[PDB]
Amino acid sequence: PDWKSSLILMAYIIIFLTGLPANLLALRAFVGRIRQPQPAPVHILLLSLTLADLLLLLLLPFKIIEAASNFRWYLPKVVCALTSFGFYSSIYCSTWLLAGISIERYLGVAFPVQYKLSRRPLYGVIAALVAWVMSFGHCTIVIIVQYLNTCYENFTDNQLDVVLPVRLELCLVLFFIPMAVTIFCYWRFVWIMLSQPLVGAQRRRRAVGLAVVTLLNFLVCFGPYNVSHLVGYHQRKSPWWRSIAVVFSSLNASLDPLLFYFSSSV
Amino acid sequence: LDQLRQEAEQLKNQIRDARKACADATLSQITNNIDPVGRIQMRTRRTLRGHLAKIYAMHWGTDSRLLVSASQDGKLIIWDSYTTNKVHAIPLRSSWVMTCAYAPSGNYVACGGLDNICSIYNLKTREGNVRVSRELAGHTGYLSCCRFLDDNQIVTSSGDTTCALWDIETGQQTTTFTGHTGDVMSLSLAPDTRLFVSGACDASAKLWDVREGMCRQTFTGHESDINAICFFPNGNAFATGSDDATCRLFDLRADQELMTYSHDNIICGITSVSFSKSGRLLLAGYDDFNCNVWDALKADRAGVLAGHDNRVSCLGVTDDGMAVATGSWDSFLKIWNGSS
Amino acid sequence: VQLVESGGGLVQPGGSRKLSCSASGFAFSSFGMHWVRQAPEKGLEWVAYISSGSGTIYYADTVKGRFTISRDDPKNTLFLQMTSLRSEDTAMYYCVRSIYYYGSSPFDFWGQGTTLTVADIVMTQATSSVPVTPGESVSISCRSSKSLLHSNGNTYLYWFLQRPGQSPQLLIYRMSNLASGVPDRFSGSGSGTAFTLTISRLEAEDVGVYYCMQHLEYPLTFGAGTKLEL
Amino acid sequence: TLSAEDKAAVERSKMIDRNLREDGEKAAREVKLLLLGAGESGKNTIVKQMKTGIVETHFTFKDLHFKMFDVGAQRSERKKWIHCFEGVTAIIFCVALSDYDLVLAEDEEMNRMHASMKLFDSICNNKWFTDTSIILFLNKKDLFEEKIKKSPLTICYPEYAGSNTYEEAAAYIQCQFEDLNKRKDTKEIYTHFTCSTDTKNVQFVFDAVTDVIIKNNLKDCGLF
Amino acid sequence: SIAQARKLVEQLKMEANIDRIKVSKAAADLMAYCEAHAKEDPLLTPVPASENPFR
Ligand SMILES: Cc1noc(C)c1-c1ccc(C(=O)N2[C@@H](c3ccccc3Cl)SC[C@H]2C(=O)O)cc1
Ligand SMILES: Cc1nc(NC(=N)N)sc1-c1cccc(NC(=O)c2ccc(F)cc2)c1
Repeated sequence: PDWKSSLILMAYIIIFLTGLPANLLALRAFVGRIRQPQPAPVHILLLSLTLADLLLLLLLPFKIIEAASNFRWYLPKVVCALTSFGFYSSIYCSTWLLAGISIERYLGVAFPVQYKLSRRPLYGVIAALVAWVMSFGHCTIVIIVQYLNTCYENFTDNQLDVVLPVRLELCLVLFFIPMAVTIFCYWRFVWIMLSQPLVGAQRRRRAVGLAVVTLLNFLVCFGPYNVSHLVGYHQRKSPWWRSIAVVFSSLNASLDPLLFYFSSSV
Repeated sequence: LDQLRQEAEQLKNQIRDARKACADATLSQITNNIDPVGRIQMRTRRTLRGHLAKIYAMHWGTDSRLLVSASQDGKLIIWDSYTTNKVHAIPLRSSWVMTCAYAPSGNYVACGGLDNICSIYNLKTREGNVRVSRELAGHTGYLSCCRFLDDNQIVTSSGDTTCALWDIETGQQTTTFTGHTGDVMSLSLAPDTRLFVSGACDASAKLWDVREGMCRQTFTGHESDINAICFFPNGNAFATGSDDATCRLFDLRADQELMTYSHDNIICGITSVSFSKSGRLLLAGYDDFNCNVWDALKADRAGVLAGHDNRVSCLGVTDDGMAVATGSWDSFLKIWNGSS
Repeated sequence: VQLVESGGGLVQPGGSRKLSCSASGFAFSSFGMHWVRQAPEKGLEWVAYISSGSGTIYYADTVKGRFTISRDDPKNTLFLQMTSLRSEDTAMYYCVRSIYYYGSSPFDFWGQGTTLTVADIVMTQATSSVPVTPGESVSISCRSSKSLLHSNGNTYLYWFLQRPGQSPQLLIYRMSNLASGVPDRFSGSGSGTAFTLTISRLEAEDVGVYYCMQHLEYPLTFGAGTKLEL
Repeated sequence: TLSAEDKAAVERSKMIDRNLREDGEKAAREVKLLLLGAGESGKNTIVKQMKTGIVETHFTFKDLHFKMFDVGAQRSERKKWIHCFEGVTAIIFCVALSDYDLVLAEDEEMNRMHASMKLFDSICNNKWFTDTSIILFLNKKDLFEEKIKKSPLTICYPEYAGSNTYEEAAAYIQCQFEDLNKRKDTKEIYTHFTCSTDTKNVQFVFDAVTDVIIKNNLKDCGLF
Repeated sequence: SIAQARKLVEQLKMEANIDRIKVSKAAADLMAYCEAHAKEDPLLTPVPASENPFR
């Protein structure tokens, strides 16, 4: 409960309070749009993203009370490995769903005929399932191999020799690929919309700026946490700023409905 | 020609005085001490879902359990309102369908629209698949409302400024009704199936005679196109909805207006009108996504039935009055029913 | 409508055989199919069933795990693979069409018939042979183990008439409604357990054996079979 | 809770529902265009290039299926049935340049070109076609070459101030149709000049259709 | 067209000969019909949930 920890509690409280009701409204609207005839794959991807954000929000109180206990010596024992697993799986699932939404946005403006022809919700379900697998199954096999041998904060030098390769893999093959495809697709989309001589600056800007803000939010939320993995591997120690890193990573769970649902109505 | 014009104008003034003389007191004045229904609240008991485009027509079967809905998707689904089961899914020849009907015997369903052809479908067949029994051609305008009399007689009102009576066996118009000057948008068949009215775009509703073949009475009072019409359950009155955002109840014997169901907060036009079993609740489908229930004897709104996203294009109360479906442009039907 | 089957014949025990049912004159892909066999000088009993867009392959207990029924919608042909043909299996097999929706007429048409010469609801009829004469009314009564009146209000009874050298013909379905083309003289009735069928003006074409179906539970057990004698 | 027959009835509904979905994901693949021409101006030259009421002309271009509904056959009121077309990808309007001096046969008072302008006036700013694009087509330009030589453009518009050359006379007609477009924020009306032999009319429609597909695709994603 | 006007004229007088009843008598019949059939209307007077087919 000292300075930085108090700031962490304040930030967690404000993000939870600001992101919950917006998440319920966005989830209800996305479910309703799914129920409407002829849904699009991007609608299912948005629904999956808001579901992952909601599940992350439901796991926030555990993090806030853990931080209230000086971010250590968590009172429960068998719930750390579940809450942290769910939190990190939700973070990575949100990253992959953001990458999928970026791919859909790039397809909708660079391959319009093909996107219209293949606008079938089955592909959206398949993409959402692929993202969900690539996050949750990775976290599950990691926790399983952990069980084949507070709340994942302090380790020993023996444990680091296993933790660091896992973090390196999670940053290199589980985050860099979604980050790379998101950056490439959004860059191509922005260039295409800036080279489209149909809609003037009165409405194309509203899409170019939205894409730029989405890419910036992605690189600001999911960036520091993941580069913390490389930093920890380089210095062979657990980074001390992992708490603020995961705070920034979870900030996207509340900022997502602002950029995906509350932009049309506002 | 002026001689005829003056005879006309003189005759038109003569009937106006006759209507004025018979109007001893307005319908609202006499029905003032009766107890109002209060507040009619209805809930969506079922949501028949599966359409993929707007809906312009629906008709309950005589059993009050099967309803047929027509949509721009090109499909004419016969629902099962009790269990939300799609009994049949008939693919229409032309996706532009603006009317549908269920035969009183339950064997046939008819569809029509911008193709100017009324298609009769045989539901009960040995082959087990619905077939087009006969395509009725002879209209040179979009067909807006078709209603069955028997298994071999159907009345169609189209954009030909005329309504026609067909013999399904022969396929020809035995009786053609003429006299309207504007597009005819809807018709209603009397319970006795001896008379039928039609709502035209010239703000005039004419009561026809199917057996004779000529208009019996002409009703005026609206200020825009009459988009819907329906008979009173006793067959001695009918209600007209128009783009003027006013529902008006006429009387056949009085041959004049009785009441108008208007509200200053309503500007959108009515798309469908259907009475209740007792003839007290006047269900009306407005274009502001509502289904305001009007007390036919008090002209006071008693419900909103607001559950639709797009316009409530078509609606219909069952023959037992146990439910009121509301087809809408959002491809969803909703079987409303007031709980106890 | 015409259901013609083939593949019957003498078979040694333990062998294999395939029965093909050719459907012509109606929408085969929209009709569920049943298999019904009849032992010589005996009644009928349900064999198998396949649904339109096969997702329900309910079999009979006496043949479950031994018989397989498959449909081929594109070619309009129904199959029945015969495996380990036991001594009891010798019978004449009927192809049955059925459609299921509100107000439908399941078990409407029956195939010509192919002969083979190698907990459940009980339905019993008190009489087996009723000596009758034309011009008089005779009532055919069946029995059921439990009430067939489902909460939907439907009582799942199907009547059939098998004239000599002919396939069974539907007369009354759901114990209340006639079938297509059946004379109006037939009139079924009865409660969930009280159970009967009445014929008004008997003629020379009304003779045969009357069978009663229960359809609430899919085992689909027939009745004893009341034979009318001229 | 479900009987043996009731269970099979649901299976019928599920099988029926799949066919609607299969036919609902196929209808959206097609592109619907409303050929809303003027009074016997065009609607005959263009339809030849791209292959008693509504008549539908179906043609395919670049793996895209277009459905074209020539609704001009009906003589009824346009307003009462034009809400059926709310949702078309584009409106293929057709105006004939050869009618700049001809007068309506049924009226003999109103210029045929002015009749086209009157119909375009209500259609462009119709309450149903605020988002749907309009592919304006100006055909019969071959005869417009000779006709403008005999009579200047002042026959239809006396306010015109220019010579009889085709380059500026045709541009004024285009600029006239740009005027009546009031919704200049969510609809840009495309213009094109076609003779009776050019095969690029299909390409121009596809190019304008694609720009509507992109806008529709962006709406689904969340942008725009 | 002149004869067409004569037809409109002909249609006008035949509607004038129609015997029109008083509105007060016509108004009472509509009100009486609702009063006699009020108990049989499931929308005016909701039916109990046991007898309601939609639940
Ligand atoms: C293997 C193994 N054996 O002993 C130990 C200790 C490990 C071990 C544990 C955790 C990690 C590790 O960094 N993770 C995993 C994790 C963290 C928290 C809760 C559940 C899980 Cl699955 S997934 C997300 C990532 C993260 O922290 O964000 C790496 C290695
Ligand atoms: C074939 C297909 N058609 C779609 N829709 C559309 N064309 N309208 S989606 C889609 C699809 C199906 C399965 C997997 C993936 N690939 C990913 O989900 C993904 C996400 C993030 C990442 F970093 C890498 C890959 C995409």
